[PDB]
Amino acid sequence: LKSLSLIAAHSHITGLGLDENLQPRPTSEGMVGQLQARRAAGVILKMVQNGTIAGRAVLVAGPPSTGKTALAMGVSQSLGKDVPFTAIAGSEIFSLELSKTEALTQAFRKSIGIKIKEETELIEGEVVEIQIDRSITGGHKQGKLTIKTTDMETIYELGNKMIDGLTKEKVLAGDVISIDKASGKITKLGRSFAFVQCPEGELQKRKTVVHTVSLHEIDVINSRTQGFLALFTGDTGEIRSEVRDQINTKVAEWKEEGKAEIVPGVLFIDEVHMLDIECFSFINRALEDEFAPIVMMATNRGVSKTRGTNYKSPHGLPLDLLDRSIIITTKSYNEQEIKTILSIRAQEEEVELSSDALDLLTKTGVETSLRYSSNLISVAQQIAMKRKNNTVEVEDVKRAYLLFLDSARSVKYVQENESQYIDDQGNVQISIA
Amino acid sequence: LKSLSLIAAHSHITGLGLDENLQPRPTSEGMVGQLQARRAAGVILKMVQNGTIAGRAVLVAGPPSTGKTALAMGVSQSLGKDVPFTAIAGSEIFSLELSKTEALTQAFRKSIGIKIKEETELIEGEVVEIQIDRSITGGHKQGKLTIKTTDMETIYELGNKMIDGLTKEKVLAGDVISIDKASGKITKLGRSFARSRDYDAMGADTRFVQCPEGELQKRKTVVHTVSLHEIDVINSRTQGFLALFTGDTGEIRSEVRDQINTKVAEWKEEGKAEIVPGVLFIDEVHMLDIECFSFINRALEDEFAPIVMMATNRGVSKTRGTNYKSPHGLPLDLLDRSIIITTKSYNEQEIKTILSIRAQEEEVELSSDALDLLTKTGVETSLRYSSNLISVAQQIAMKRKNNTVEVEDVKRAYLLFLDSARSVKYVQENESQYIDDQGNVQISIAK
Amino acid sequence: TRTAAHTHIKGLGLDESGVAKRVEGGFVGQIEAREACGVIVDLIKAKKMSGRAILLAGGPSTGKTALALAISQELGPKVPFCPLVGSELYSVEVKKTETLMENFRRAIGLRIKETKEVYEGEVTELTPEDAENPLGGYGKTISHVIVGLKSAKGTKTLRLDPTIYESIQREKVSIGDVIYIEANTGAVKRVGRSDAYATEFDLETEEYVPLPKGEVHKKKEIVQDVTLHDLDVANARPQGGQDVISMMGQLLKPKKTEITEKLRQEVNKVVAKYIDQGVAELIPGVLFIDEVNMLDIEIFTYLNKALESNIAPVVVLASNRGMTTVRGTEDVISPHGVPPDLIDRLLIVRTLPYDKDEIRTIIERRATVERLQVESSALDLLATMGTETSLRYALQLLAPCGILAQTSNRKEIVVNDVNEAKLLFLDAKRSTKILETSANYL
Amino acid sequence: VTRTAAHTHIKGLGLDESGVAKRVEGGFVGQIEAREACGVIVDLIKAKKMSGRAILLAGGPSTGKTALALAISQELGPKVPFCPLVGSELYSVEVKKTETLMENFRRAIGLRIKETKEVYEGEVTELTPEDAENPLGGYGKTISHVIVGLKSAKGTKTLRLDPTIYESIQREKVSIGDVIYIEANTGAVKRVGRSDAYATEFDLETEEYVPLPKGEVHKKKEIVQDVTLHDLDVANARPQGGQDVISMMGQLLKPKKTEITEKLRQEVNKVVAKYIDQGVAELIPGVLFIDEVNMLDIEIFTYLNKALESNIAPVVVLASNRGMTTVRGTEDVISPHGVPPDLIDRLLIVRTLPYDKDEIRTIIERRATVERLQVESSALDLLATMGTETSLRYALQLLAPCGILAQTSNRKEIVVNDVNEAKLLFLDAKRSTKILETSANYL
Amino acid sequence: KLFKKNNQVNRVDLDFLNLVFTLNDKDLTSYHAEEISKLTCVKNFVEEV
Amino acid sequence: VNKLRCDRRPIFGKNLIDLLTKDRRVKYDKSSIIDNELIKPLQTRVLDNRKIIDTFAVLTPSAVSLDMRKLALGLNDDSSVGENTRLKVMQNCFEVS
Ligand SMILES: Nc1ncnc2c1ncn2[C@@H]1O[C@H](COP(=O)(O)OP(=O)(O)O)[C@@H](O)[C@H]1O
Ligand SMILES: Nc1ncnc2c1ncn2[C@@H]1O[C@H](COP(=O)(O)OP(=O)(O)O)[C@@H](O)[C@H]1O
Ligand SMILES: Nc1ncnc2c1ncn2[C@@H]1O[C@H](COP(=O)(O)OP(=O)(O)O)[C@@H](O)[C@H]1O
Ligand SMILES: Nc1ncnc2c1ncn2[C@@H]1O[C@H](COP(=O)(O)OP(=O)(O)O)[C@@H](O)[C@H]1O
Ligand SMILES: [Mg+2]
Ligand SMILES: [Mg+2]
Ligand SMILES: [Mg+2]
Ligand SMILES: [Mg+2]
Repeated sequence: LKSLSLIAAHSHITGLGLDENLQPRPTSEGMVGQLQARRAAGVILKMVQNGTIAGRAVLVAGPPSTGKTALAMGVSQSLGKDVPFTAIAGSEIFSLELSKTEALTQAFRKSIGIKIKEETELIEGEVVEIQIDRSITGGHKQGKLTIKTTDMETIYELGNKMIDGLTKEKVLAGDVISIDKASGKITKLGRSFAFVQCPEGELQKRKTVVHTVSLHEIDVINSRTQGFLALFTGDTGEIRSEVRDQINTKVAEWKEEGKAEIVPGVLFIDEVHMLDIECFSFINRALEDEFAPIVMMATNRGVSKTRGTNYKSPHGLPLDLLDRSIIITTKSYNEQEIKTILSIRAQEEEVELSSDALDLLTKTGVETSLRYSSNLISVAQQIAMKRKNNTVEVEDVKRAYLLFLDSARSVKYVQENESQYIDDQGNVQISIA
Repeated sequence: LKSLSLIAAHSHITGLGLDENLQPRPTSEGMVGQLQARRAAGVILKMVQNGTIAGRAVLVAGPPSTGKTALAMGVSQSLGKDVPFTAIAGSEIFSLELSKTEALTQAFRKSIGIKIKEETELIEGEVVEIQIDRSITGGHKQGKLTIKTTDMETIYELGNKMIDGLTKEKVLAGDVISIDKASGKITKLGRSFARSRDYDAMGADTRFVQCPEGELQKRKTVVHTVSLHEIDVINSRTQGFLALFTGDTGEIRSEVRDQINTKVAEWKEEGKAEIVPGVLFIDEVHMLDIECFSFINRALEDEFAPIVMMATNRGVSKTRGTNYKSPHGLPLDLLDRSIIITTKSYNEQEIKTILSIRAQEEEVELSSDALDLLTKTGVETSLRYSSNLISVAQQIAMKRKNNTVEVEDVKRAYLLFLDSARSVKYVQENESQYIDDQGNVQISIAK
Repeated sequence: TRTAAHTHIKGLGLDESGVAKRVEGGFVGQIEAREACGVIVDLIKAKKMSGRAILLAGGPSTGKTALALAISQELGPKVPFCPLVGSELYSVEVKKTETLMENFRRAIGLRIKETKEVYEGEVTELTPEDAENPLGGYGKTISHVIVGLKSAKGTKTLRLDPTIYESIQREKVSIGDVIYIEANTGAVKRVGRSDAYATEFDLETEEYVPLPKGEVHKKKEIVQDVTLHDLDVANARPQGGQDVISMMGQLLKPKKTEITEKLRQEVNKVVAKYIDQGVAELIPGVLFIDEVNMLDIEIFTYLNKALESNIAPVVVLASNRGMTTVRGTEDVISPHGVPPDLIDRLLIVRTLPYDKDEIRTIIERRATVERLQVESSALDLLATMGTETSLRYALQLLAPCGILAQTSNRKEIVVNDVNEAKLLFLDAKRSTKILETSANYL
Repeated sequence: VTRTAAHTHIKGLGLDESGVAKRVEGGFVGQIEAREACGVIVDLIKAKKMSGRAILLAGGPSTGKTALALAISQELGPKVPFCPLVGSELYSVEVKKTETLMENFRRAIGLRIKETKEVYEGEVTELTPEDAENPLGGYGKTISHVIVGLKSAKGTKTLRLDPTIYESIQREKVSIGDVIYIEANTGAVKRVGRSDAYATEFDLETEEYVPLPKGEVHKKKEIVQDVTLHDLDVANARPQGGQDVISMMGQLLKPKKTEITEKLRQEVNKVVAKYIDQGVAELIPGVLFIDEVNMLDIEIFTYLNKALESNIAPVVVLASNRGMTTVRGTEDVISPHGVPPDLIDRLLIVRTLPYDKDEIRTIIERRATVERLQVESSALDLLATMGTETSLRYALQLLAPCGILAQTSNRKEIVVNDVNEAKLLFLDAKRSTKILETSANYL
Repeated sequence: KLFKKNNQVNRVDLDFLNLVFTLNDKDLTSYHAEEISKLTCVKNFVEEV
Repeated sequence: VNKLRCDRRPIFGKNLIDLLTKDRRVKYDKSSIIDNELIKPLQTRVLDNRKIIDTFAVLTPSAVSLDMRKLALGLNDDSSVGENTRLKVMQNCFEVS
């Protein structure tokens, strides 16, 4: 809530949309079709919410336009809060100043999270009067405060830290403040009549405090003194394995202690069809690690030459990954399913579509691609408002189609437009004669 | 004259050989020939002096030793001082510490320069005496100090804040100090000459300068010739001058470049600072990487784009960074937004005139027939070879001690030092003697 | 008054949501192209759609960069505009991914408007308002502080609660010196002494400010604009003057590291906290990347990943390429060098060359911008040679033509002057021809 | 005692006053042409008028390129600066090679500077500031300028001393009665130690008890020290150091090397021109010698194409030992000695020559004299032969084992048996590859 | 100690010779240097001579 | 003394101190904003993250070399740096917080 979410291709989807028996509905919670894909996503969701097992990774593949990252975003938002989810681009790991392997280790460690619980006490009430006893030279200030609520009205002496805090900020006796004795923080809630705060109930309460923390930040702050600034800036790396396994043992004994509970998150890695065999071997090893969070791995390339090896590795991946990784495959969408997805998008972005206009938009999306339809349904809004009506007509979308080209038709055009452009050598005819 | 007088490759050319109507005399200014090239170079120089338009590039085409570098440096000399001229090489830009785009950014920045003027109002005067009632009344009694100059002298009141200011930079009078009228900051320059005999040895602080002449406070404007790149550096770092001298620029981000451009525009519209047209020259640009080509193509359209000079002797050859070839070894995109000047080899008359002027620059007296045979060598060999031949013949002559360089002197100089053709022939006929490329060479002499 | 083959473009040359005029804003031809451009500009002004990309394709001399400058001009200085090239992505200091991310966050900008009442002027008088404390005490008890303030054409006396004494202690101003006061938050600020007091002391270091213009009390508006990238840098870079980290910032080489994503999400959260309150407001920017062909496949994949973000502004791509091998994989040959995955995710516009009449208009408009005039004969011959040689060769010959006309003292150009201008300088085709006809390695 | 490493047998070219090289002189036998050309190059460099010239030496190995380079370096003299350089040495890791080679170019030329300073000595008794009897209304009379009467046995003077020199005095923690040494200009403070008068005060003391050095208080000395240009370059770019905390921090800031801008170089050039007009300094030229140039990157060749164009470029002599070789950093650029023609257009080619049997005999006997080792005629003939058919280098390497085999046999002369045993125990490249041809597993 | 042999006999200070100007900009305005250079007052010692 | 004056006086800086202090200076006035509270500087971040930094700092460098810290900067009883340089750096480090 209260967070920015602009119009995006993954904003419309909200949750997986599948029953308690994990049979998805044909159109529910943002997705249309891909029933087997959605039920597999629910399978992964129950895997991650169980949390008993670790070291699980999956392959989602197929041609483009199959909603792979759509399903990834759906399962991520189904995870929602109370669980960390990390999405990392495959090409992002390539760094020249940061070691690839330990950066990958900290990428895994970011997914793993630790929740620590503690109970703190606090006093809340309406301030009554402000009185202090200090000296101009000798200091030794002795402040006193009268606090009140709906039932209790009492006076307390104000210690040196509290009087310093009360002086450091402009305070009014009509203000309502909350103080935690252990930490000494001052929480100025509101003000009395000059003015929103109206305290009630017990004067002093005790409440629990929970910190959602990932193992990665423990590791970086405990690696060295400058770990704090490295975390807040990103200029870290090459963390020694000694602190690594020491913190691993510490969190293991804390988990068996019951003081704090671990939450093994989900890691998302993308377009790994372009990557290194170093990465493949290291993740092959790391999947067997005891502290291995569930890893989501996505790809789009079929058989191709894996970078770092001469041979064309099948599926763009080495066989060792395929030995330990389970595959999830997604099919295409029918014309009716594409129309339903377009209707869902239109409802999300609130543009009126004519029935014939929407039908021809669907047929031309099936003809060319659905990304083309996604951008056409956006430009149709401005085409329709330039004629001063939110409804999008057939002429709006046809004007958009004749205005913007598709990839295939532009390819054919440059086939008839070869001479006007340089070749791979660089030969062009800028002239006309 | 302020630079080294050591004879460079072209120590005989000083400026441009054109007239007011841009017509080159056949032999003038120290460079001979290249009449069309001279006229084109003068056109470019006149346009630089105009400075009304920018974002243009110019290239010179010709074989080695044709005068491309000679023409470029003659144009630079005719440009004169106080006009920012930057000369860089296509090889040095490959920096292991700086990005090539960032290095090219500084290369463009240094070419353009800015003149900034500033006015100062300071009070200059030798102090006569200081009397402060620090004990009778104490607490900054507003004492009176008398200040003298060679033409006038007045007494100045001292305020409480002035009492505190004079408490620092303590002066016991008998000393020439100056205080800024605006900021009230006092600078202790040096004592009077009467203090020279106080002690035999003094430290590096005590100095004895003359009393300031004229009125007490004076107005003076100071103009600075400061280009954009150094301002970028000094704004990037708390102390940017050390980075300027050492070169540790730290890859200045482009975020401050827009701010400095806006400040430059503000000073221009206010009249505080004015820009000066600049010239950028790169030699042997034929070797270059395609990222640099793309960045040059982009930056040529910016408003802050000085004229860029290229030199290249390569024919249609491959460009570095790509497998395919191109004219001049340069992409056609650069050739699209550029003007190309053609230069040719000198004839025997031009060659002998060049030899004579080079000998005059070397202060080497020659003979007529010696000059003829040297010209024959220069036409058979390259032009740069006969100059070295006559250079060595000068010392062989002074070994012989018979004034002018002799015919047999040049003959023996040529005999002792192999030409490129003779060297190649000797290498080919003795490829066994030399270590071949494959790594095989005959070491034994007896068969 | 200087330019570099530009500044003759005046926006897009459109009309009120209609068809653009044939020759408007320094434009000729490409009416459909610049109408689509105006559609793009309207989409940007909508500030609703996120992560939308577009690429324009064509040959050389097609004026793609001129069109991009047209978008930049039509946007206005208020809307941020960040030009970019694929060459600078390859950075020695830091990875290309982080440079792309920073150039991405540079386009977006944040605006904040601030309101505050101001009391200012010369302090005419200072006096406390003594009263009786509720609890009996022999000591004094002040209930208010009355300050007499004098500004231009107006004076004011204001009561202040005696808590203002701490502020006046923090300021150390007594009388004859101009101060600064704000209504609600209180506190005092000292600007300088009254200008009329300069004659009291012959020599002093204190510049005496004049009486503030206008009334004593004022209410002015504060408007500030900052890009989210600048806020990221400020929240990341350390600042200090004495602490050890302060000169650890110094005595070293300050390098830009990869900013942690937690800092970015936290600054997004605080931007949300200040935009729902109304203090802040977000306007999307645009990243203009030309010659995108030079970028590697890694950059293309990261763009594919990042175009779906919800702080993703519109990004415009410029390239003159077509069926060309993609950098990174020789086998993969894709249109405009960009892999088709991005192309499906963006829109594409085709650009066409210019006709003889359009080249004539370009030449004449450039001459007018240059403030140099061309007669009919030279204009016609220059148009013909530009049609046969190239656009840029005709475009860039105006300065040599002008200087040569100036040498002959004629204000305008003539036939033999432009003939000489052609003679001195050769174009790419002539250069290539003399290259093959020369055996001297030239 | 006497150490020899393939050199010290040559004492320069040693040419005649007419420039003709005699047959045998200074470790050189024959080789008239190269020695005469080298003497001509010496005449070039001693002219002190020309700059930017360069020359390359060519030929097969073992012909004495290193010998000739060392000969010209020796005959130039230690006063004349020389900068040896190897091709592999150029490739650095902190800064690009252009800065390194400009650094070497500046290092080539030198400049001697005339300077005069003042000398002071004596023991210390007084630690008092200026009394300043007149208060003047501004001084609570006291100053960080300690007046010390410099008690030398031959003279005494009270000096108003800077806070820095008195701070250095406090650094030495001087007391009453100890010799001190101070400078008029720099104020450098060094103490030889406490005086011998206080020696009897302490039965033991870490501070050394020293007598007062003989001499007047104020003494004046002049120096004409020669300092190369690039030491001043690095000193100007980076301050060398100082005893103060501020200088400690300043030199703690940036001790690593980076590029050198030309503006400081030109300002230094102008002030040196002012000095030579004053006569304070006189410039001397420089020589730069580069080893094994065939490996240089094409970028280095392109930059050196314009490096000689600069007026500050001194004479640079070059050596290469390749034939038809492609230039390193290139693909199809093949040329003699692996160097692009654009560079060699301005260069001068000189070629070394092989030698006849008598020359091998002469060099072998010269070497035997160099290591003061006496050999018989038959062993000399065998060494000369096997050197002719195998190499000079192999014979030179096995010269010492022959003497060792003689010594372990209690013989002071090398015999036929000695060289035969050395050949039994050592094999040259030819039989090395002969053995390695018939290898079970690359024997 | 083996390195601190007397070098003052053959060392140049180079600081009194105003060749360390890179540290001079720390505490020097340009116009102050310009005016203090032109006040190189000769003949004041020569008149005493 | 005459030659000392003739040599010491011609000491001129590279560009200036007024130039750097005027280019560094900005004509913009204060124009205070909420950015002071918005930034929450790094030192304040360390101050406000006290709870986490004290609850998640457990390990120790099980081995350390005593007195090597003094020699890391070179300050000790016997060193090439000045006698009271070490005293001054120790004192200012005592005041530096
Ligand atoms: N079932 C679905 N529901 C909603 N949107 C979908 C669905 N399937 C696909 N999409 C759309 O298709 C796009 C898929 O893009 P992505 O998953 O990133 O890669 P690919 O195009 O290769 O599948 C998403 O942006 C999403 O909006
Ligand atoms: N105008 C000229 N007058 C005299 N000598 C010239 C002239 N132009 C070139 N030279 C000769 O050419 C040589 C330098 O050639 P250069 O111009 O550097 O080759 P490139 O054209 O490859 O840069 C010098 O030795 C110089 O004597
Ligand atoms: N509509 C137009 N009217 C006039 N000139 C134009 C127009 N469009 C482009 N130009 C010209 O094109 C030039 C910019 O071309 P550019 O975009 O850099 O080349 P390309 O499009 O081949 O990359 C400008 O200098 C401008 O003069
Ligand atoms: N003409 C010569 N006279 C005397 N010694 C020679 C001669 N030629 C070579 N040498 C010997 O060769 C040795 C150096 O060989 P070097 O020059 O390094 O081989 P390269 O020819 O491969 O450079 C010297 O010790 C020297 O004694
Ligand atoms: Mg996907
Ligand atoms: Mg050249
Ligand atoms: Mg363009
Ligand atoms: Mg050798």
